[PDB]
Amino acid sequence: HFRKHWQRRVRCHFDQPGKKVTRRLARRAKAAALAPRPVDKLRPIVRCPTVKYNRRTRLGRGFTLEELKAAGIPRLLAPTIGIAVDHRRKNLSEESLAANVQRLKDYKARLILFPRK
Amino acid sequence: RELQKRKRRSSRPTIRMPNRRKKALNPAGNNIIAKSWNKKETLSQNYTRFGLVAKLGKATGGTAPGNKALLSESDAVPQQQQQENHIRQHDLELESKPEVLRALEREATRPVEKTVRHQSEREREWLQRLVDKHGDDVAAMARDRKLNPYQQTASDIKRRLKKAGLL
Amino acid sequence: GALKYLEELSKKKQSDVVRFLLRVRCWEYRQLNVIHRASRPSRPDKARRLGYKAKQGYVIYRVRVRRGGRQLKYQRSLRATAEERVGRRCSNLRVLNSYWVNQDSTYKYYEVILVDPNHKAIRRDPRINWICNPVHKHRECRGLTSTGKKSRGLNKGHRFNKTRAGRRKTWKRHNTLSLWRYR
Amino acid sequence: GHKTTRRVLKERPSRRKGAQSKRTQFVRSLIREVAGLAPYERRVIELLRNGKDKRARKFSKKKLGTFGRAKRKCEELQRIIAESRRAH
Amino acid sequence: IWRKWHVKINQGQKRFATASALAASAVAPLLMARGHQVSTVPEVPLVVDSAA
RNA sequence: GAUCCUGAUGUAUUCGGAUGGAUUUGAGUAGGAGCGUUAAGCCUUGGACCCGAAAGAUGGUGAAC
RNA sequence: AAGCUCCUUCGACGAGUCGAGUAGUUUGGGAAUGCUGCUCAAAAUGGGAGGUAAAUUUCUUCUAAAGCUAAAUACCGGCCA
RNA sequence: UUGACCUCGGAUCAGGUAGGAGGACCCGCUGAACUUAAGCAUAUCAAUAAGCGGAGGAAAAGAAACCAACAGGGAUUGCCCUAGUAACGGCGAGUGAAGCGGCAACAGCUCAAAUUUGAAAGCUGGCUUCGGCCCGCGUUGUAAUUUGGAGAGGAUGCUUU
Repeated sequence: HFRKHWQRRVRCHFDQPGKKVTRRLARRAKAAALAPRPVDKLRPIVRCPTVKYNRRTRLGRGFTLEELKAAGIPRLLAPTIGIAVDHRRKNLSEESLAANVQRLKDYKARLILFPRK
Repeated sequence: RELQKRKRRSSRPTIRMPNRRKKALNPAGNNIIAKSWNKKETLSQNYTRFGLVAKLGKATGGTAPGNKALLSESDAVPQQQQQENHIRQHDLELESKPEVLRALEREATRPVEKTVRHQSEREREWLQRLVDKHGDDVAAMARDRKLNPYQQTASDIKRRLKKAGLL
Repeated sequence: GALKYLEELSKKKQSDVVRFLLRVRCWEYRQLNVIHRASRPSRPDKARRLGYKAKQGYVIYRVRVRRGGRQLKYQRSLRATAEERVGRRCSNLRVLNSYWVNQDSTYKYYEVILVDPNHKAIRRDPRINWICNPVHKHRECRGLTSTGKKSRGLNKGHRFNKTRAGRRKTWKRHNTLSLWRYR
Repeated sequence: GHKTTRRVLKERPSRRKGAQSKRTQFVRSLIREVAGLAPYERRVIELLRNGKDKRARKFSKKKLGTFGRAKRKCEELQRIIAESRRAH
Repeated sequence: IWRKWHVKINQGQKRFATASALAASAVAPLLMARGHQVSTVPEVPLVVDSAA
């Protein structure tokens, strides 16, 4: 499979450790900007779509509005205190709702919220 | 290449760029994290020494030892074990250890002032004129078209009177 | 108010009122210049839904484009040709959008809403001053208007696999031999 | 497959993105009378006034491209005929 | 530049080699056969107290 | 696994295959051998051991028959 | 000025655009894979795309024809190291 | 007779803006042939080279008329595997994806379709003693409110600047 001019389109990766250093320094810069805050936002537990991966779960995009309302977190405050919100996802069942609500109250139990001024 | 050959033979100076990065790599200021941040330690070790969580996501590689930073039912209701239609909107009602953690709790728990919002002179004059004609009948004050041009409800006027201290 | 009625009228283009008005206007436009300044939009509902505002800094420009093939068909749309010709006449303006206003046997007429990026009424408005940034210089020449977005196949789905992020970038990504350090 | 307790979902506001609104129906009816008819709609209406419904449906299908669009157009023009006779 | 510059070695073989090198370092004739001047060294795995 | 008949108890009454037989097959089972790496050899494709046409195409420079 | 709650009140969503026929071009891709030119030309409990032999197109999932937006990505050129 | 409106022009009037360069990377338009198939025309080369137009420090794309058939996922981009699989093909040469899964990075929004109608509340210019004064744009619609996993209006009681 070398029918085309592959010489002009070879990508080497001699900058792999340098890019790893760059990524770690970017994370350090994020830490410097957000000093007591975590560098990541909280994300829900979701089930993998297909039948092949139905058994396992992973991290989602953001919490459903029903999950936030059931956990006692208002919708507008949630992105400002480190929680990700996804308006597209639906719960569709009482078992993902309970799991992500438990995740949200676990996050609330370990949060140090500071006053505005 | 021709430009670089030109500058090599030119007497014009080589303009050396300082290594000014767009983003600072260390926190700064007079806050708690800045005075306890070790510049020779990584993010994970610093957040371990603080007693805080650095990454809320799933672990993506192996960590060093001691990381500590890379984290009846009558109606069948799954949520009734989760309990402890309007909620407070602008804040939460949340109810040995490292020193930075204790300092953060202390500075987050310290009492603050409120800066209670007062009332304008014209609003106080309006509420005063409203009291001088009816006294306490808030229903009559709401009915009054002359002294209450914006036809406000008696509950709103009672709340404004209570805030003014005019009962 | 009235724009709902005008939208419903614009949806019946062979009815008697709209056919009569289209023919009279086509006659006038045919006898005008190819690219001529229009004082106001002939279709205010259509211009308003495309972002035209009756504010200093907004300009309409009517343009006629010869219709037909280039059996080699021109892969460029006639509406894209209209915006490009107007964008060269008004090289100080930014092409915001354009829309069909009329068609004849030999021409198709389009109106192009342009925006002046140097007017202070545009530079102070946070809803339009994104066009003041120099990355929006000649959007019609890089396929960045509505016709450009349609002709480049910039849609989501399995039907747009090779074009949704750029056809040539996708081709360069698929034709690149990636050799890592540890092989 | 797996057993889970299905929830009743909140009503989607994106449901029925057409029009159940009476004002848009009013505007559509008023514009129809003001604007008039297309030439092909006038041919379909002159076939429908003569009772030649089969020819009207074939003509509409030929000039619209789908049997469903032809059916919808023929029902709309028959409704226009009905209100025109009622006003007459 | 797309010559193979780096070599992938199994981590098990690298740990085997590191353990073999550690075991060889505890043998003093291997220390002098490598070229180290240890004729005044009291014990070949030269352990000093951490307090120093 | 599957194929050739004999065609059980049974069957929702139109479904099923129990017993006895076949010159059966298979990259089938019958107590796993693979994964990774190094060195050497061979094969295919890239300029492909080195040098060596007439051509063809794209874009330009000039004239003057 | 702002968020939330409640409801004997309301809730407007982009048209020579979808689509049909046809000629090129392109794609692994005739639900034409996408695009374009010509002819005709829509809808409103609508429209698009999928699932399904399962008894009829049951069900599922989104809203096109207006627009903006950092990061992770590329880099034989520019200022350097 | 006079004054509006609309439309089309002039001015060495005032304030601005575009052209060229560069073009490694990027976004479009246009577009070959040699070669392989031991000949060659479909095919390949290659949606490449050359040519033309347009930007930036990145560009482009981008917040589903998406993927999916799930116990569901949830803007875009890129890496890994998917996978030389599906699919297409003088079924020869060959051409050749994508969903899921692991990761890097993550951020959401602005309009049009509403009557502010108890008050165009909006904006470009000129003059300035710089504080507020004029002409104009605009009702064929400039502010505020709203953008359909929404929203508005009333009522209601807390909580925010």
